[PDB]
Amino acid sequence: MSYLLTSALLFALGVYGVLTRRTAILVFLSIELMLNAANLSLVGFARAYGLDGQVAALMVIAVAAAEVAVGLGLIVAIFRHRESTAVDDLSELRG
Amino acid sequence: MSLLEGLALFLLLLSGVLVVTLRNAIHAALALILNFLVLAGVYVALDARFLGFIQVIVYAGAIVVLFLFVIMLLFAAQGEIGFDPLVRSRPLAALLALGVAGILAAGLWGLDLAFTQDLKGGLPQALGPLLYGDWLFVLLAVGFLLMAATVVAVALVEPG
Amino acid sequence: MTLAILAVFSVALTLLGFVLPPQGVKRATLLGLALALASLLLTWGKPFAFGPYAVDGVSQVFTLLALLGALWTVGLVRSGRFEFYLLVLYAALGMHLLASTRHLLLMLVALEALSLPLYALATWRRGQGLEAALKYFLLGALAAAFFLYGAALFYGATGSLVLGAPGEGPLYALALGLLLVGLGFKAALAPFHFWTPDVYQGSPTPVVLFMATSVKAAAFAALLRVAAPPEALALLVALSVVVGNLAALAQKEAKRLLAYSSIAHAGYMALALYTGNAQALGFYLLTYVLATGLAFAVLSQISPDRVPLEALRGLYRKDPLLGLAFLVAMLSLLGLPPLAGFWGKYLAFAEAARAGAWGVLVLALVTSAVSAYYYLGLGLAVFARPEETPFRPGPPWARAAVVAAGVLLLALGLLPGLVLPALAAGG
Amino acid sequence: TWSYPVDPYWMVALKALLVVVGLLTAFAFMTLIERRLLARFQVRMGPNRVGPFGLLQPLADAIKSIFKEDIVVAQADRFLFVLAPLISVVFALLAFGLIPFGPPGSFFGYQPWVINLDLGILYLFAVSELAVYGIFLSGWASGSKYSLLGSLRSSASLISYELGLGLALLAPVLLVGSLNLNDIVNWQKEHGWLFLYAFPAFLVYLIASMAEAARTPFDLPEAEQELVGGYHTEYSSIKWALFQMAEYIHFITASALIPTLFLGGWTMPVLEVPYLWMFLKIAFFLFFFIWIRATWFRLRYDQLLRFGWGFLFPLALLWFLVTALVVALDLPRTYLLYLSALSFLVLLGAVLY
Amino acid sequence: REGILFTTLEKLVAWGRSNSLWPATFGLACCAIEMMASTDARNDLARFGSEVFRASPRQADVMIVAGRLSKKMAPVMRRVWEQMPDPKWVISMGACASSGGMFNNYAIVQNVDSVVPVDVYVPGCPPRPEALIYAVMQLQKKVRGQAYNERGERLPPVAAWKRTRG
Amino acid sequence: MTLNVGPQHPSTHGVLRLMVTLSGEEVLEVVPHIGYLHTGFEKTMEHRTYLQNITYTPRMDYLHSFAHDLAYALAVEKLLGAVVPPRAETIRVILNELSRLASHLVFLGTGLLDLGALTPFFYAFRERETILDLFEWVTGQRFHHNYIRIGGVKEDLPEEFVPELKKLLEVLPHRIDEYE
Amino acid sequence: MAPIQEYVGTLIYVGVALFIGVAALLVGALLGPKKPGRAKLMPYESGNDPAGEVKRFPVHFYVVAMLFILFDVEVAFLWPYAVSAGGLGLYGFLGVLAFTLLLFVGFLYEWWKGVMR
Ligand code: SF4
Repeated sequence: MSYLLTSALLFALGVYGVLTRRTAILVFLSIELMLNAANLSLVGFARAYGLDGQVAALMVIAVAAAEVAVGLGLIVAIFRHRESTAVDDLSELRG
Repeated sequence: MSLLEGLALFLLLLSGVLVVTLRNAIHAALALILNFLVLAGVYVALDARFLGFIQVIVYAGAIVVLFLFVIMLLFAAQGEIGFDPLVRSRPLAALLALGVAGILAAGLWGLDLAFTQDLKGGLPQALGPLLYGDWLFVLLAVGFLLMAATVVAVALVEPG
Repeated sequence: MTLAILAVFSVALTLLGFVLPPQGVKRATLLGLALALASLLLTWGKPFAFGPYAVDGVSQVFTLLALLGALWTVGLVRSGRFEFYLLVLYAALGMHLLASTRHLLLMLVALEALSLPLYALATWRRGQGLEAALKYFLLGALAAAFFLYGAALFYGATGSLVLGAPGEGPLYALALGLLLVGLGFKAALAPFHFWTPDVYQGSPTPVVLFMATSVKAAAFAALLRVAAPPEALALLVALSVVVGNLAALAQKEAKRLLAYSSIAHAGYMALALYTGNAQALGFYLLTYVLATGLAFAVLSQISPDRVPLEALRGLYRKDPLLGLAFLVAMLSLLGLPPLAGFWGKYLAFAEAARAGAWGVLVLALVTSAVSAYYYLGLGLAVFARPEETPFRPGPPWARAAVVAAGVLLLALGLLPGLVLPALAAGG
Repeated sequence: TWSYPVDPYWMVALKALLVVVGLLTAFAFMTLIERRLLARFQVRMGPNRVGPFGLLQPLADAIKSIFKEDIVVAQADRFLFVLAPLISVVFALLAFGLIPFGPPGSFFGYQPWVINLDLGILYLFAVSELAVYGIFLSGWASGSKYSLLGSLRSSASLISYELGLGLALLAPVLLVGSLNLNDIVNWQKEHGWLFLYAFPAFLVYLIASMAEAARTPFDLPEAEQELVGGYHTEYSSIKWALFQMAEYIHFITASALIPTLFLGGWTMPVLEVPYLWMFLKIAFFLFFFIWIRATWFRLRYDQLLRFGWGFLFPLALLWFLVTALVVALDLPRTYLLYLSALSFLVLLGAVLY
Repeated sequence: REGILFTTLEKLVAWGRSNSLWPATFGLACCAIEMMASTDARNDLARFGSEVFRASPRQADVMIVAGRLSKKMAPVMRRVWEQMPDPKWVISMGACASSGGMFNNYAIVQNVDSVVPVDVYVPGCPPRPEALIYAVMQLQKKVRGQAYNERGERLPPVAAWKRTRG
Repeated sequence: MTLNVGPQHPSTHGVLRLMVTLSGEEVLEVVPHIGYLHTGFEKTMEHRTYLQNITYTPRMDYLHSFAHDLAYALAVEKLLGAVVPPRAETIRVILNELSRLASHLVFLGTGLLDLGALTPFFYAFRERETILDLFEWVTGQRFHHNYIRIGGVKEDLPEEFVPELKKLLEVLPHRIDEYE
Repeated sequence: MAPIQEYVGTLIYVGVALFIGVAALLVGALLGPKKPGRAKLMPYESGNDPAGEVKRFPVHFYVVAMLFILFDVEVAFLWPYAVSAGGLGLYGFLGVLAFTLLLFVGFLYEWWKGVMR
């Protein structure tokens, strides 16, 4: 149960991260931590329910990685000719 | 139990604290690896061995490194680059953070389950048949997903 | 089966397309889709599982719609690139996958599968289309984390990793909400919507068509396999229809407007969920699709990029047929009789009334009047504003297609009781 | 493991501590010998004074190394500068205690190895990534973009080859059914050494083991006569030694791994003498590298990349897949034995020149 | 901090250092090939601990000023000298360095010690390779603390720790 | 970046400063900057005897000294009108060509070392030494060779020189092949 | 199976390494002269700085990195397969074969296109 409290804390923490930082990459960083909070949770439940949450975790992991890549690709492509890093700064769309 | 166990969670959480404070990108990132270190240890402690190794392999090995290459690429070791369009939002962030945990905590107070039906589960031995046969759908999905990702990723950089 | 076609074709095509010139690849892509679609038709009325992957009637219906949309959109653009087809292909497949399983993790994965290439498709390489993209991605991953947290709590609440488990209350109660979170963003339900107009502004029309159709479909579709508190739903809906219409007063641009519109529609769709009757919801979305499809098609022949409302006006001059089509569209979106939208609306409402939710339902009715403002605001404008500015005459492809559609609209307007009897059998 | 009983923690520690400094001394005398051994080849004679046979020189070298403040620049990253070597050296040291040296427990009643794992390879593989962390970090730490850019080349490249090692390590794990080292050895104890069974995987593994900074990749770089290497260049005293050190430990770790894999660790069909056979393999591979070191050159990295990417990794998994097929299909493995040996002969003969 | 407690220790450390000395040669002219000679083949720096050569002079400390030097090259060289850490020696290799021979231009620099300390002169442009060997033996034994001058004057084992970097 | 690849860096046998406009992996252009070894020989030597000037020639290129040497010798000899013993020209050419070989040794020596393995250098050097040794004998010096006293050399070869010269001519073909 | 013991042993190994690490550094920090630079703090490209242009650098590095991730994941899966394999029979093998072929498309895309961009 302790562990499950811990997981929730890390989720919360990440949020505080995401919300404070206006620098996008650091946001993105935070996100990742939350995701892992999840995987911990899975492990806790695996102790109840029999280890399907391991396999789960693995799948999840892979997905996270995938979205990382793509997100960074975007991040790249955005500041491949632009020098900002915090991105509400860019607000061309707005209305 | 709770002696060592207690400590490791303190530390883990601590690592978490660091990364959301740090405006030294590098310092941040570094902490997060150390995070995963603990987490991996804890995985093993909760008898998830394979998962332990993979945590390391992927995240630390690949993921953060890629991240790092970018931030180096973009020459920012710090998010301290401007000053915020809102600063009022900081305590408000902190407010919400408490709330989101509170609800989860409440929800989780009102139960306990088993935690006990196997041991030595981290072994790929018994995990293979499930994956191979049942999670196989997912597997194939995943495999394609990656491929698509690749193509996407490419398309991000140069057109076609 | 159809899936079979998708995976293979995609894979093969990937490399193959180098041999071909992009037009030959466009040709290719068109074929593939049509075959996959075909395979649905020929199997319509039998369910086929292989594992948890289980194509049912419901799935089938929604992917009819989706595939259609993607064909059209590719139809519309020849000034693009083959990658911008490929990715669509991919995405579609991803959504097929979403519908035909009740295994949560796959479903999650499916959301990602559809969202990723969409981001890439989000640019005609313009600066705007990167901002738009970015936001959407960023928000998507956030919602992901929630959706993931939900799933974990399902494994928490039961050893099940597939829908269908009843649990107890609170944890399970909680857990389910977070699934609504994911889905919410994906259907762009309020209060998970902010971005969608803005993103539309940033993104070029054809893309937007596709996004505004398929993803919403998929979302509602999948949402249907999940079950939920009527109270949550009621909230969401309210915010969606209200904010939608209110911001629509503020508007001066097509792209954002239509987003808001499809949020109101999302509110309406979410009514159906009170019973989860996919005969009703099936019908609705089908009909909804047509109209929505129509609207962007027209808009593309104007510009396949952002253009404010005013620019549009005088269309009957430009072509009479087009003027009528677009007109019909506005009415359809109003959901008037003898257009299928009225019935669609009604049906949803019937599921609501069973659910016995009054206040909400009433409010819904109110705001459904509101919407008419902008529909006539456009629809009459068609005939007026005799100034003419950039117009693109397009192919016979689209013209015929569109006019078929506007008639088809009014056709189910008169015979909605045609398909619906033998709709949504679950297999 | 569970299949073999464990030592109490104190005794582990003792062994650990020993082996650590053991590997210090290992490198020490190796450099000395390599230097000299090159000389002989290279129509020159090595150290023979301050020895005699320069035997006291490593000590001397070390003493020299100290008493010099390892320079810190303005525009430095304080923590990282110090940290970056530490880490790498830590991760170089680690993963060798794992390995046994003789039959179980049979080191004077105590375990040859320091630790050991059922899940062997993974650990190895895992630790290998973390040195590379060090690589680029040092670059960054220094704040030299010259160094940095090099480190990116480096790290990237390293990491590509890192992947090929994985695909190699799949193969024997099939055969034994496990990545438990003991078991792998023991398999060979009955069935035979792994160099028999998968000659083209042996090849690619070798050529992957190059990638542990082992030269002949060798646009590693160094600063001498090239676009400078990262890590070093902006360091000085002890820290420079550390980099170098690490590189050697990789080298030495590798010098063990290739025997472990293809021939097994210690072990001979002709006689069992415990300790001897291990050192002898080690020794060999060492010398073999030195032949490489001399008689082989520098690529141009472009070439290398093309090579790994275009040839090695797809081809490695291609071969693997074959092997996976055999093992999956549960037939006599004989046909593969037959094929491997022949395929090597073919693949050499096809390009005999 | 350089090696000392009692008598024993410092002499020890100095011996260690001296016998391990690491040449950073700094070619600039005709010298270089004779230096390459001084390494190669039937020449041996092997047992002389000076079989060690490192591009970073941040990672070496014995400077062998080997070549010919221009006004235009002088400040450059100045920085090069500067870019050495704390212990560090100047061999002035051959005549060209040491004073600069026949060239007596208004266009040149002469007599390198102007801009650096010198510990060892070794003239000859070139000298015999072996003289440099002899030189390093010199510099070795200089650092061994036996160092003297022919005017009967003591020469400390450092004399270019008498031109300092901070 | 615009890298300013300076003297001796990285460990370049030569020196000079190069402003390398680097496009990214493909270089744009190099703006060369030198003057880092200029002297002004030509002035000083105009303040010298012609005979004295003969010492300045080996300080130009030293890899092949003799070409300078020859070129100058001849030029002068010609200029005020002079002849040369047959034996002289023969030897002078021998020496010249030997110096040519030397030059090549260094050219290739550096090539081999520089990129690729360092090693082949050492053998070429072994041979180079031989050559140099040959030179030591005859000119009393390792290099910067002086023998030419204009109108020939100073005096005829050692006789012992002739055997030793043979030796190296035996080895060299055999030796060459493996380097090639 | 595994002894919990050896994980203990793991921790052991690491703690040792860190001490010896720290020892070397403590030597390093305290020893040597305390004489600073002030212009040796400027880079070694010949006393030249690499500064001369500041620009954006190859996507090459991204490409490679990204590649590696995907394939590292690939590998991940093939390890379980490695463990349990013949027991999974032909249906095992076929699934994997399919999967593998998918990732091979990534490679192949990049072979005709070329990693240099
Ligand atoms: S001092 Fe002698 S060896 Fe040196 S540059 Fe002059 S000639 Fe060459």
